[PDB]
Amino acid sequence: VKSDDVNGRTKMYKNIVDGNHQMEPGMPESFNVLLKEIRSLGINIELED
Amino acid sequence: KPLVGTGMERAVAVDSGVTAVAKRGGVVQYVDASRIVIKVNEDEMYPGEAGIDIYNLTKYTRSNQNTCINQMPCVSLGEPVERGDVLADGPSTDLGELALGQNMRVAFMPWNGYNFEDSILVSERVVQEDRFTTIHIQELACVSRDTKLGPEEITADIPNVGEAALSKLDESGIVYIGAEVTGGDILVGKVTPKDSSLRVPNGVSGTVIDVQVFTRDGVEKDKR
Amino acid sequence: EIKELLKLGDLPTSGQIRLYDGRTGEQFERPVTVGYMYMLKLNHLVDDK
Amino acid sequence: FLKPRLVDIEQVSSTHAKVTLEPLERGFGHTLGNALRRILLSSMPGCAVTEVEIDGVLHEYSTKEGVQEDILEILLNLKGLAVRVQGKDEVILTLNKSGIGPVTAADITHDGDVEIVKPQHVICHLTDENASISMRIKVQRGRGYVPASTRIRPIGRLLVDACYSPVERIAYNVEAARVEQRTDLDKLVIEMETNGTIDPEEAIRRAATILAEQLEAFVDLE
Amino acid sequence: VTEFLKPRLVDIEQVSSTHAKVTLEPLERGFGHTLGNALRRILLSSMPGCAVTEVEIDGVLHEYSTKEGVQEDILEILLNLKGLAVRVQGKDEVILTLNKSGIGPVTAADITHDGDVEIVKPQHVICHLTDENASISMRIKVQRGRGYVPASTRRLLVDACYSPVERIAYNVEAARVEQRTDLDKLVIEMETNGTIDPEEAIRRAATILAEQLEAFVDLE
Amino acid sequence: ARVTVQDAVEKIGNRFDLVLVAARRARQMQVGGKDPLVPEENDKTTVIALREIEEGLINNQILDVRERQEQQEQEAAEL
Amino acid sequence: MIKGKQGRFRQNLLGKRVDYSGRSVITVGPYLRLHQCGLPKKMALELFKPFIYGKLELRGLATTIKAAKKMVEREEAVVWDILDEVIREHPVLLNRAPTLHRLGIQAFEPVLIEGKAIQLHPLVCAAYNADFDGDQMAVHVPLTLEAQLEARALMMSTNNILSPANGEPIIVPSQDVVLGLYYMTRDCVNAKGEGMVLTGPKEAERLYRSGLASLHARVKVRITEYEKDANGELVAKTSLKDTTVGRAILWMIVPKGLPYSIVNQALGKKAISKMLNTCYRILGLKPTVIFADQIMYTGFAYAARSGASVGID
RNA sequence: UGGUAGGAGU
Ligand SMILES: [Mg+2]
Repeated sequence: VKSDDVNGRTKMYKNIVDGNHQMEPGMPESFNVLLKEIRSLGINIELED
Repeated sequence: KPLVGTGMERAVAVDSGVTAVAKRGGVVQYVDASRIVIKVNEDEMYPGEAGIDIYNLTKYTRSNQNTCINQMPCVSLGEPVERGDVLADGPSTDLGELALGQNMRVAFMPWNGYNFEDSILVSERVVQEDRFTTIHIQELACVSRDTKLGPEEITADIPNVGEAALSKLDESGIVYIGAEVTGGDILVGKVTPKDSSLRVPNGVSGTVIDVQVFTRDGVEKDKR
Repeated sequence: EIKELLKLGDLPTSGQIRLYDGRTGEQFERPVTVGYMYMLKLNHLVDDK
Repeated sequence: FLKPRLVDIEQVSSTHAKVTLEPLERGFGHTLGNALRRILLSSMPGCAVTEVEIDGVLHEYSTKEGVQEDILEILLNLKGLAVRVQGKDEVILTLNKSGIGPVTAADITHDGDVEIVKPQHVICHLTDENASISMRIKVQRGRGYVPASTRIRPIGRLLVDACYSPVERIAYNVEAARVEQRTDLDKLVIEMETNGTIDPEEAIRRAATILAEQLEAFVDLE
Repeated sequence: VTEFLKPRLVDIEQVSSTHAKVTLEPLERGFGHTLGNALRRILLSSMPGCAVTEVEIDGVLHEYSTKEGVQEDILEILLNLKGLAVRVQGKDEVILTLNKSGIGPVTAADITHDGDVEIVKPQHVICHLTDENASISMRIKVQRGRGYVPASTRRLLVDACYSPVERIAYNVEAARVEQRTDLDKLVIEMETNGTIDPEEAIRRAATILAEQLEAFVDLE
Repeated sequence: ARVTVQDAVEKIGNRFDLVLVAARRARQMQVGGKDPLVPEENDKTTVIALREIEEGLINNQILDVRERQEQQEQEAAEL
Repeated sequence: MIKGKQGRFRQNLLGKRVDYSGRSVITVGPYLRLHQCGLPKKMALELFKPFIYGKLELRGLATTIKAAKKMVEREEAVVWDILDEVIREHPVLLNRAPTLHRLGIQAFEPVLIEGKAIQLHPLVCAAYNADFDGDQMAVHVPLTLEAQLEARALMMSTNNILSPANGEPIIVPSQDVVLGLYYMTRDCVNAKGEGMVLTGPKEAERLYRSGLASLHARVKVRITEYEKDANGELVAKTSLKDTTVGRAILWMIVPKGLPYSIVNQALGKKAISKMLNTCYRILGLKPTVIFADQIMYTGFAYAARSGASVGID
């Protein structure tokens, strides 16, 4: 929430000013960047469910 | 000057370029906070086109570490000087001796834990007489870049800002010399076609000593 | 030589003076060293940190 | 309890004075001495300089032509100028001088209510007789130390640090005093070091008045 | 410029009947320390009060000895009498006598009433009598004084404690006001023997200190 | 201005689910319209919930039964 | 750009930079309690900005976010009163540049101070390995309610008494407090007030303060000592003891459970550590924290009063 | 701006 989750960042900032102190975890953007970097070498990365 | 020192401080002070040392001795014809003029003695005075050498002191100028460099005349009017004596004191020198800091009364005792491990407790008298105040010179540069949609101009009128900001600026969009600026205050116009004006960074509050303008050969010159 | 120089002035040879507390006003025991020391101010300012 | 009375205001110099208190019970001497010293070094009315304007200069980091000393050094010299105003809490002092020679504080144009304790104080030196200097000195009444940063308009005005404090060194001793036959009577002498602006006896009276006023906080009137 | 900040009894908290804690509104920088130290010195050094100074017992004639049937040592007897707190009206010198026999603690109320003198805590224990047939006949003499007078400076001699105050501790910590960032808050502790309440002790000390400055404050 | 947690830890020994239950209770106070049980004195919801947990009137089972009562009230208002 | 220290895995995935963080030089504050820490007013204003905005919107001084932002930038009078409410009970995480211990990062309850330096508790600095010589420490603000509860329950300095490496206590009087305690708890062959018999510790303090008796004079003081012989109950034991004035004065701050034998000795650093460990074993945590604060204050005060100094003689 | 060194602090 303080580093990479841009949606988490804006939601946390909006929550704080409203008196709420919740938190949406989300996914860091650094991890997605790493996923794309590894996919760029012909290695298949997938967050399989 | 240090009350107790090794004794070579004079050598390291004169051997650096900070202090102005008289190359030819004589008498001090004219002294001033900006320059010193020495009347050379006849014996040391060359026969052909004999004259008097002029020492121009460098006043407050920014150093590499953003500290002030200034020369203080340590000689009076009419005081004789010889070859090799220091005429002006550079930064952190006193009468030709390397004066790095200040000497003050010191007591070695614990005091209510305020000097716990390496902390130091300083009397308010030290602050009151301004004996540890240091000058700091900063350099802020603005460039009139040639971006698309028309060149960027340095002009006074800044859209969508208060007149108070323009009050400090002159009619040419440059800050007056000697203005007590503070963090965020506009220093130049720097209006871009479409706003982005160079301003004092936050936490900085000091008078503007001088402004230097470099202009490309061929373009017009603003009134400032 | 330092002791002789101190005796040249009107100072104790041991180099320690009895100091009085500033606020309480009661003199400290164990005479405390007092003297003049050359102190420097380093470039590690605090408003820059 | 015997009441202390002030008996001697003996002065050994213009800036040095010793004030003695003859009658004092045992234990009261040190208490009164310490309280008086703290309340004298802490809070006393002063008349230090606050503002200065020089016609030629704009900012205090510049150098005036024909003046031996830098403008910052001139301001630092002015900071130590000791002056007392007996009628007003605000005054404007004008200094005008021309020709070769040191510019002492005696050259300041003076009014009836403004006097200089030590005219020998030097401000700056003029090296060229053609050059001339002019100042407008602004003097205010205050107490404590008020830095120039915490003031809360024109370019010409130069701000100096203000330290309104006439006293700079207070020392006291408690000695045995012989009154009639009873012993334990103590004599308290207080040695003062002012800049000449504030009288010693008046300083003691003001300090004791402040101490008595502050004592009324946790006690009913007495 | 002569105006100064004035606190008004921001908190006078009573831990018990004989113990209190006093707090003050923001004081100017450095006034907390001087006020606290002045009150401390006045209370510990110069406060009128009455206490036992010497005691004569017919049973024991030496400082170190033994009394039959008394589990308390002779030294402990002096401490118990010294801890006794008594207030006397008018007369500056009065002698108190106490005789008792039988098993049971010799409480403070056991002493003869002796008219004007009052004992703050009658439950105070002086000594214990182990034997029913054992008896104690002791005579104490008290007088009004000022401050603590040790026995060394001074027939059994017991160091007197004239001042009603047992413990004084002043603490100063920073306080915040909108106009002035650096100010002082004075916290004064109090431990009196019970004859005079802590608030009255502080009032009397302040009155003494302000009375000592009457001559200085002239035409003010 | 609570300084210790040990007394509240004695109620819930793990001291790890203490954080969870106290966070749930404080979320109930500060997000919903729920008013604290223990009297409040210009304190943050953190310390208010911790002081309730200390007094023994708040537990995981107590919160569960309270939530069940609120669920029953909500379903009752439906019909 | 994947492998190595400069790669994503080490630099960005495990080393994310965090908002709501600040850095400043540290300095010692002896006024602080164990759980507190200094914090500059400007640093606190910058870190807690969204909370200030929310409080301004709730109170109603600022209608919109832009108005609140302008008001905060103006640092008006009302902003400081709002700030005092926000940071009233909000812990802040403090850590040193090298973080070796689990205790390298700890949570404190902040107090607003003037200046640009973070005031740190003297006893805490032992675990941080701080030296107060240009040392720097970064602060972090836990935002979410779970994070605040978590910091209060686990990371607060009052909780970290014993190091995880070994059972020995991690807070201990170190440099000046131990010197003051050693100076106070010492005996001189001949001193002012020797041979006196005193009623109790309060009398010893009164005698030392008035100057009638020295801090090292051997005397006989009646001491009320409590021993928990019964399970959960304390029985008082009063007796005359041959101790100095300084030991009697120090006995006042000692809790009820501890015996008197600990104070009677010379009280070196090992003795102080043993006394703190004994308090932790017997009376739990809260009395140990109060005792540590009292020990630090008393040691600092009496070390200052001692006037110990080093000289060439 | 961003990548490199360069020196320094703990
Ligand atoms: Mg360090």
